[PDB]
Formats: sequence, C-alpha cells, structure tokens
Amino acid sequence: KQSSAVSTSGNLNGGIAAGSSGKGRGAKRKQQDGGTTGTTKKARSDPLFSAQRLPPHGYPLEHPFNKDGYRYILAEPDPHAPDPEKLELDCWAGKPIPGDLYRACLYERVLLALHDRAPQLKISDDRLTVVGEKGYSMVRASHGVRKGAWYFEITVDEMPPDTAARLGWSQPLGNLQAPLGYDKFSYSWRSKKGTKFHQSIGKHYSSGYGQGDVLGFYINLPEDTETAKSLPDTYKDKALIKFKSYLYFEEKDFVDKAEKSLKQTPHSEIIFYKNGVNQGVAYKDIFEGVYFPAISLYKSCTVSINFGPCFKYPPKDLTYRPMSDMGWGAVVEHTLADVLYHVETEVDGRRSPPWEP
Amino acid sequence: DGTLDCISMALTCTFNRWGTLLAVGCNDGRIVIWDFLTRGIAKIISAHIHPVCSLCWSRDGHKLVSASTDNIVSQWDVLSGDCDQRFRFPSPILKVQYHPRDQNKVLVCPMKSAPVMLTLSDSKHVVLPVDDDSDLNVVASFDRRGEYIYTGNAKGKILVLKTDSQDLVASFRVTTGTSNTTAIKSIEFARKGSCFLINTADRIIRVYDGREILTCGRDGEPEPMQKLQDLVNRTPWKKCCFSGDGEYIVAGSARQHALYIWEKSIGNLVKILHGTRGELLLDVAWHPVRPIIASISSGVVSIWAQNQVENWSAFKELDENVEYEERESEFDI
Amino acid sequence: LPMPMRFRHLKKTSKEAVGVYRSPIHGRGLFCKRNIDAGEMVIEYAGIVIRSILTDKREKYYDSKGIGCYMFRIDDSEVVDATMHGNAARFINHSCEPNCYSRVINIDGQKHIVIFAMRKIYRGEELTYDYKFPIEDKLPCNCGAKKCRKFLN
Ligand SMILES: Nc1ncnc2c1ncn2[C@@H]1O[C@H](CSCC[C@H](N)C(=O)O)[C@@H](O)[C@H]1O
Ligand SMILES: Nc1ncnc2c1ncn2[C@@H]1O[C@H](CSCC[C@H](N)C(=O)O)[C@@H](O)[C@H]1O
Ligand SMILES: [Zn+2]
Ligand SMILES: [Zn+2]
Repeated sequence: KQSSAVSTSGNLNGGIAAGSSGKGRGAKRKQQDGGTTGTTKKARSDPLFSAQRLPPHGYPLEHPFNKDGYRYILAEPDPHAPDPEKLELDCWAGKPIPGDLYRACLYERVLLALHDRAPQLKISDDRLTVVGEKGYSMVRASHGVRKGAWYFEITVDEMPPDTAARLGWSQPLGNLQAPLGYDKFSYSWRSKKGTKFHQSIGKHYSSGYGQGDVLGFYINLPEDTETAKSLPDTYKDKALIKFKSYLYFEEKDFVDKAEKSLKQTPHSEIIFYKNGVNQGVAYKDIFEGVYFPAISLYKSCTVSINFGPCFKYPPKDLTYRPMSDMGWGAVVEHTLADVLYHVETEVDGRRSPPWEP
Repeated sequence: DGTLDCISMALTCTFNRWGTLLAVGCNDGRIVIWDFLTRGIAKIISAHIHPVCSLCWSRDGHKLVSASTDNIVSQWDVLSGDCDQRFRFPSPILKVQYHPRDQNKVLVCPMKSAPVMLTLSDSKHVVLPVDDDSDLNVVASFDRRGEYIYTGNAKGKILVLKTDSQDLVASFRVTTGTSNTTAIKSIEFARKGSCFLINTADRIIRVYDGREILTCGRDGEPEPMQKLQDLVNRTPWKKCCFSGDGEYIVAGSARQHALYIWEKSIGNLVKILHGTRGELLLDVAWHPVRPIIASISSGVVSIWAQNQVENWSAFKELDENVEYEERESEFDI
Repeated sequence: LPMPMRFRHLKKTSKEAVGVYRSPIHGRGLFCKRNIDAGEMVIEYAGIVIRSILTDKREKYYDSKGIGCYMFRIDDSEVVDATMHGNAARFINHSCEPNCYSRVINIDGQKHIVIFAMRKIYRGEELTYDYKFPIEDKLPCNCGAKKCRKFLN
C-alpha cells in the first residue's frame, strides 16, 4: 500500500526490478565454525537434518506453508555447483556457475511433502500417516507427475464412523484446506463407500470401500506433447529467505484457473484397485497441468501413502512407475532446473539437444 | 434498588399469602397496604395513635393482626379496615402471629410475660409454659403448618410444644460454643418444607430442621443444619428471613445497614446488598414467590428484585465462542 | 494477569459491565455501564468459530435468507460468525476516534477476538472501535468524531 518499493518484510529483501540481480542479502559472509555443519568430502553423513521422529503425530513448527500462490521449499548452502578442475592456462575458459543454492529435499525417500500441508495437518513418520482434528484438510506427496503412467497406494490404519478420509490426485491450485475434490482440479475417492468425488460432486460410478483397505491407485497421463502441444519450458523462480532460524527458498506457483472448457488430456485415465483387485476406472476426463497424489483428512483419519518396491498387490506392467521412481526423476529434473537457471544468469548462451525427449 | 415515596414512617411490613400486597405500619399508627403490581397504595387504615410494631396477614388474606406500641392488638378486615377485635395486655406486646392453619387463633409474644395464644371467635387465651420461669423474654412462633410452637428464651433454652395441648414435645438449649447461653433474638420458619432458623445474641444464625428436633426429643443435643455469620465484621442481625422457596437466607446488618444472603444447603454467602450508609436498618422481608426483598430503614422502604439474563438478551444468544463442527458432507453437494 | 485469568474475569463481568441502548450514532448500540480502564478487556465478540473457506458458503446462505452477516476475521484461517449465534458485541458501533480496539488472544489453543479499551472509558459512554473496513467504491459514517473519515471505506 506504499509504492513499488522494498518488500513487505524488513527481515529479507530480494533485488527488485530496479535492483536487478540483487541476490538475497541474508546471512553475512562471515560465518562461525559451528562444528555440526562442518561436514567434509571424506565424511558420510546426510546434511539435511531430519527432525526427531515421534510415534504420536506432530506439526512442523517453523515452516510457512504455501499461500497466495507462493511455494516454499527447503534450502541448502551449496557454495559452488561443482565445476572445480586444474588451473587451465586460459583463465577465461570455464564458468563456476555459482548458484549458491539447491532444492535439496529433507527426505530419505519420496514422501508426503511437509511444505504443502495445512497448519492443521499432523504426520507420524512411524508410518508417515496423516491425521487431523477439525473438519477436512489436504496433504500431498513430494513428487508430481507430468507424463506417463504410474501407480501408488494408500494404506488405511483407522476409520471410525465419524472418520472419513478421501484419497486421490490433485493439480496445483488445490487449496490444501479443502477436502480433495472441492475444486475442479482434484479427483478423489471418499472412504466411506467407494464414491468418486470431483468438483465436490459425488458419483457412485465406483466399487465399495472397506475399513482396512490397502487401495492401489493407477493413473496414466499422456506425454507432454499431448499435454501442451507446445513448449513445456520450465523457467523457474528462486528466492532466498532466512526464516526465523533456517534458510528456505520461495518460488511462484500457478494462479487460479478460470478454465470452464473441457479439453481432456488425450488417452489419460485413472484406475482404482482394492488390494490390487480392479475397483474400476474413476476419471477418464483429466484436465491439463501436473498432478500429485493427495490425501484429505476428516476428523481424526489415519491413512498413509506408499510406493512400489514394498508393495502388496502390484501390477506387473513394465511401463508404470512407482512413487520413488518419479520422485527421484522430478528431483533430478529440478536439479537440472537450478543448473540451467544459474547458467542463464551466470554464463551467456544456452543449448539443448534434438527436442523430442 | 427501588424505593417508594408514597409511604412514610415505614416501621414494619408483611407480605400477603401470595406476595401481592404489603401492609406497612407507620409512626402515626396507620396501616398502609401497598400493592406490588399497580405499584401503589391499596388501603389506609387508622389502626392506632401508637405506631404499629407487629403485623400479620391471614391465610385468606382478609384479616390482618396489628400490634400498637400501646399494648393494643387489633384485627382488621383488609377490605373494610374495621377493627374486628381489640385487646390489651401488660408487658407490651413484642409480636403477634396468626396461626397459619387456623386464623381464629393467634399467638402473641409480650415483652415481659410469656407468649399467650388467643382465639378470635372466643376471647379466651392459653398461656404457654416457660421452662426456666425467669426468662421474661421468650420469642415464640408457629411452625410451617401451625402444629407446633417453638419458644426460645433469653437463656438459649428452646421448647417445642404442641399447639393444641401446649405439651413439651421437644427441648434443647443452644450453646455459644463453649458452655454459655445466648439470648434467642428470633425464631423463623420456612413457608416450604421444615427448615427453620434462629437469630441469637451471638450474632450467629442457626439453621435446623424441625424433624431433627422432634426426633431429638426433650433435652437433647440437636446440631444445626447450618451456622451463619459475618466472620469478617461480626455484625448483629436486626431481622432475618428465608427465601420463599426456603433455599436462600437473608440477614439485615443494622450495624452497617447491609443485607447478607447465604444459601441453605451449602450455606455459602450468595451476595451482599448495601444500603444508604446513613440509614438505620429496621425491618426485612422476602417476597414469598419472588426474588424480591423489602427493606424498611429510617422509615423508608426499598425493594430489591433479581432478574434473569433476558429483558434485553433475547438470533440465538451465546456466551462463549463456538467452534463449528464440520461434517463429512460439509463440502459435498 | 494471565490472559486466561483475565479472560475468565472478562466473561464473568461482561454481562454487568456493558449494555445496549438506543444510540445517537445509529439505532441500538453498546454503552458503558461501569467505568472501564484503558487496555482492559471490554467484551468478547463471541460467536461461531469457523474456518475461512466456509465463510462464503455461509454468506451466500445468509444472502439467500436476507439475514445480515455478522462475521469478524479472526485471521487468514478462522472467523467468528455471529450472524445466527453471538453475544452483545454485535452492537458495537464504529468511531473514527475509538476508545476501544480489537485484539486476538490465544486461550488454551483457541483464538478469541476481544475488544479492549483504548482508553479509560467511563459509565454511559457508547463503545466503538475501528472496524478497519477496506475502501469500497461507500458507507457514510455518523460517528460524530472531528477526525471522521466521512466513510468507513
Ligand atoms: N456510525 C454509523 N454511521 C452510519 N450508519 C451506521 C453507523 N453505525 C451503525 N450504522 C448502521 O447501523 C446498522 C447496525 S446493524 C443494527 C441495526 C439497528 N441499529 C438496530 O439496532 O436494530 C448498520 O447496518 C449500519 O448501516
Ligand atoms: N461507521 C459506520 N458506518 C456505517 N455503518 C456502521 C458504522 N459502524 C458500525 N456500523 C454498522 O455495524 C454493523 C457491523 S457490527 C454491528 C454493530 C452495530 N453497532 C449494531 O448495533 O448492530 C454493520 O452492519 C454496520 O451497519
Ligand atoms: Zn467513526
Ligand atoms: Zn469516524
């Protein structure tokens, strides 16, 4: 309400368009020894310190979850995107590409991302179950599908009568306080009777659900060709912030789409299984945009997502991919995204192979 | 909490059977029968030239017994105001009391002599017995039904007689704790149930249940239902009374012109009402079927009511914030 | 004093501290019945604590019923809706010069919107605070203050 000037918080200011290329002037270059963060190349220890795990569900206490179309991710220093070699005779040959950052994820495996949960959403990493207290809420996994066919599961550990979880997929723009299907960008199942919920509309084109159901979830979206028919460029936003005691990265998320025309992604579908037994097709009409597996809680619902290598009734398809596979695929993809952005800003020129892949 | 300018020299008041009228005595010796609903005086009776210090309604409400300071007792029809009967005694009368179940009969507590029970049909009188023969100051009262007579002396002795035979049906002396007696200031009963109270010279009100005295027999040790006092100020009580139901008890601190309100079962102090620091508290009464309390102080009457949450607070009124209970289909179509 | 203890005291004294009467500001409003000190708890805007996402569904609902919305934003996630269930705080007018101010407190985990006194408020005074209503395109104000914006918005 003042002017096109300094950011809304004096805690950290990013370089405005008039202060272009202003890197986040957060912590000073003068660091303390510390000792705990003095890991070297000879030691074998994961620098991403996961919090203490507790059998009772807990809350991430100092994480400002996504809002206003503003995505929030973990940050690590990464003082140099590694390009160190011998001192070449030409002192103007190589570029260090000092991004001084990375999207390192606080996860041993592809799990339910804590960055995209509601403040009323509790997790227990003993089974990575998710639970709530009042009404409905939504959580999502770490990964997100953009093409191909894949598959995961949800295991339900507690379903009292006043406890009805919902399980399915949701694109970004999905308000994580809504019950996973209240908008047109989410398609789920209600875990009282198998009922497909989308646009808050319930449809009985489905089988029946059981209290101890280990439910399999198969979903096939077309390649990014039929998804976009154009450039699927991924120019990323990256902003450095130093929240109360830790460094984090902000990126710009998508905006609420007013899409009211139906253009289904070609040959995309969703299939639901009960313990591998085909519960049937859920949604053939699938809108564009990346999707991610999501779970909605009612009052005190206990469910958990699960990947493929520890499966119970897996499909024997050679094309579908477990949660972990697409997870590390997207992780490596965002690594290359950081690489390319630091290249763009740091070294003149860019170049990519024969487009098709 | 609301006074009346239309009456002067208020000295003693008495509710009718249903708490609709209030007969107040005045220093001129007049009865002012004032109405609650119309909030106006209903009748004026030239009772005595002498102020009236004792007033009681009849059960039908058509008779009022009045006692002048001239030792002149007189019965008056409330519709006409005529002196139905008139009697005079020695040892000026301290109190009169219609019999609750026989308005023909009326007990009278005089100053120095024993209380005597008279009838209106026949101008006879039955002198009630006195234990110690030397009290010279014994208050007496009918019970709720008029079946027994409770007489308390200046020496803490308490006799329960039967109203018809005057035979000693129970007895006990109250204690000051250690070993001493105390002047029985007054005996009050509940219009509902059987709990009654005693105001004594120790400034300590003692609440009992008459059945326990009856089963205690003569010369026993009945404990009170409750013991009530101002542990803070140690204030005497000029006049006390139950609530209409009998679960609230009020005492009038004439020392500081205040009103203490305790409960019956627990006995904890409900509240305190403060009057004009310059007013001398004289008389206290409770509305028999309302949380309304009449006070007579320095010849002026004040009214103390108690209202509910409504009269402006009645959407659906709530007191504290309510977390909405979201449903399963709360977002469903 | 502890916010819980202060809140208990406020909920005990609220019924006898304030009243509602005919108001020269507009219609009926909240007046002071006992001299209120500065910063002390005047009144809770008690009501139905709901989440923000359910506001519109309620609002349109009231819009379908012709019943005025009595909602105050607790925060970006919660709202006290007093349209159907509330307290006397639904009769606090606004003044550009308020002797009161709204603050959100946390008691035992639940948030309460309490109007406290910006200054020492005396008996008979009408209670008013800053609604801080965003600028629309116009509600005239009759608060009587010399600094009055002529419009809440
Ligand atoms: N300061 C002010 N200036 C102009 N209008 C005001 C006002 N304060 C309150 N109002 C009006 O009064 C209404 C209060 S809703 C209460 C209705 C009415 N006063 C009653 O007591 O029944 C609002 O809708 C608003 O339009
Ligand atoms: N300065 C102002 N101008 C116009 N309306 C106002 C106002 N201040 C308060 N209001 C009214 O206050 C209401 C919201 S809260 C209601 C409090 C109001 N005193 C009452 O008696 O109901 C609105 O409907 C609006 O009509
Ligand atoms: Zn104003
Ligand atoms: Zn104003």
